[PDB]
Amino acid sequence: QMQNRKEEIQILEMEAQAAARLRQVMELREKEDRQRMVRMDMDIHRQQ
Amino acid sequence: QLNDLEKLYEEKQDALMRHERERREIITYEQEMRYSKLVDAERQVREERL
Repeated sequence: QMQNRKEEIQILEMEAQAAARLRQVMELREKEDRQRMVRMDMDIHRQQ
Repeated sequence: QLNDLEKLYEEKQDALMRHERERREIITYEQEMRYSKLVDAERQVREERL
């Protein structure tokens, strides 16, 4: 199982990067979604 | 005349067995242990993965 541990470990640690990166990446997608929605509302204000 | 006839026959066989018991222990000292170190050699992809 030292070999099977080696296999699960490389698998785990690369996957773990997903949490390490998405704590800032997921944040970005939402920031982009927010700006999109915000720009709309100001567009509507200009429609006034 | 021969109170010391015995012993010599066993000495060759016994010396052999005792040696052999160690022979088995000996291969463990290096073959099994280096095989264990092989596992470290395999583990020591760690630096790459790091």
